[PDB]
Amino acid sequence: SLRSDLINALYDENQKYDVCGIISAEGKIYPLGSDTKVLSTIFELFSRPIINKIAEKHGYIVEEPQQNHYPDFTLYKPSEPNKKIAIDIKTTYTEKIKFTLGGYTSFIRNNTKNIVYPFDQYIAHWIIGYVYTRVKTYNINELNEIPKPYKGVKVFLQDKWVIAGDLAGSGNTTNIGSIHAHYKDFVEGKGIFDSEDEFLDYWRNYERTSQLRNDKYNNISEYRNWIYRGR
Amino acid sequence: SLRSDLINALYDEDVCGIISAEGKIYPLGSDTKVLSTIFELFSRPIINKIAEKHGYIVEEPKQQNHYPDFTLYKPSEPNKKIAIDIKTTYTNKIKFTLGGYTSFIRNNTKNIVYPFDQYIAHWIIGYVYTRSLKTYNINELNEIPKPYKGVKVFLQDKWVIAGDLAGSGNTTNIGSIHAHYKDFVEGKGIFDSEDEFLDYWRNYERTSQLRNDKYNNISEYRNWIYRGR
DNA sequence: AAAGACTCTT
DNA sequence: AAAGACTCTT
Repeated sequence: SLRSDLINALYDENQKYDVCGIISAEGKIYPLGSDTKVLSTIFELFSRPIINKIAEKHGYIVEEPQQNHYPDFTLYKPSEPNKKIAIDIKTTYTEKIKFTLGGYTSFIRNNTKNIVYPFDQYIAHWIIGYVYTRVKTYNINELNEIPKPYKGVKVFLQDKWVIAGDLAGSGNTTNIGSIHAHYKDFVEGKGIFDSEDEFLDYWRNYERTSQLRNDKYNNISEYRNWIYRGR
Repeated sequence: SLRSDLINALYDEDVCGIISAEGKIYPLGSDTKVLSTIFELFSRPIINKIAEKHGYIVEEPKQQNHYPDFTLYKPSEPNKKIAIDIKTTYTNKIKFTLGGYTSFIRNNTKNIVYPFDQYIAHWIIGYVYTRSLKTYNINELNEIPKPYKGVKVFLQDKWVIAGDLAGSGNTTNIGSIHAHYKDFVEGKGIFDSEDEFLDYWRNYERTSQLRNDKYNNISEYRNWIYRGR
């Protein structure tokens, strides 16, 4: 399937590749820095052509956002527009890890807010997650010598709702937080939500601050009880 | 000086993709986070070359989310550190986000590599740029499409280009003047001094509600001082 | 505008 | 944890 093929390609490319730095048209190479801000960018650029190849193979068109719009890549067959696939690349570093899974006050609450296509046209939302362990200009003949700012990159592909957690991933920027677990748990899909509907309902009614949440719910246990009693 | 040399190097120093150890090149994306990341990596070598030529050591933050991108200083003079931050924006009159107003400018030790008081200068290296799903090999360098048509750069003291309107809301950033590249280069700001720049931002209220009863721009701030703050 | 969209630390 | 640190658009 598109998913299995996508997973295998990312898994493969990541085994046989290491990004060294940026290159100028005159062939000078510039090394990478340690800021995850740098790596997120590097992993997004590194993923682009792979997603595109696998997609094209399966008859899917790919569209990128325009600024501030989810998702990184929108896939769909020309014949079935109403059945889009949204893929977003998330990065974190290292042990348990956690990801910020996007805002909970935009498209999940307002169909056309900050999203490339209306939210209801997407049938799937995948997360490609990259996990890396944190660790002069160069010429082409030196690519092997350039030091990298990371080690042991792991990648996984999973449904957003499946790895979504019950605690916010950011305060002021109101992001959904992922489960806090090991990489294996992400691959296996050992989350907390029972369905994508439960995921969407929980995050659609989550209050922005703990003060507001004290009266409603702060975690999945409390949410289910609140549901049991009539909301 | 270190400043004139840095400025000359910057003007002197076209990135077209990321390169793997195995020689495969991946093109640049249009994404905003992309170019700022690119311009910061491009600047590092320049900064380090010039600094070292002047006896300065360069340090980058170890913890993320700590200002500034580059801290320069001579081990002999530790209270004369210089801060350099790279800022990026695009064109198709520009404007920059110049950092937060609720962190280190209000709290000496907050989100900064060294206490605010040890820095005698805060420079901004501003990059302005006018805005392929395949890989390439080293031999095709000349054919890789770039996502920007031109780039301009400048070095200027932070206070000189600072404006009176916030650069962002929820992320409480200082807004720069809203002018042409030329003005930034020359330093055609609004604040009389760095001391006034600092006072305005240390007392700036977060929301328009809190602000309307105090000050929302330079004139209102000057009146607020007359009134006895 | 002014406010709120788009990974990490303490 | 929850809250608040780190360029663009509505």
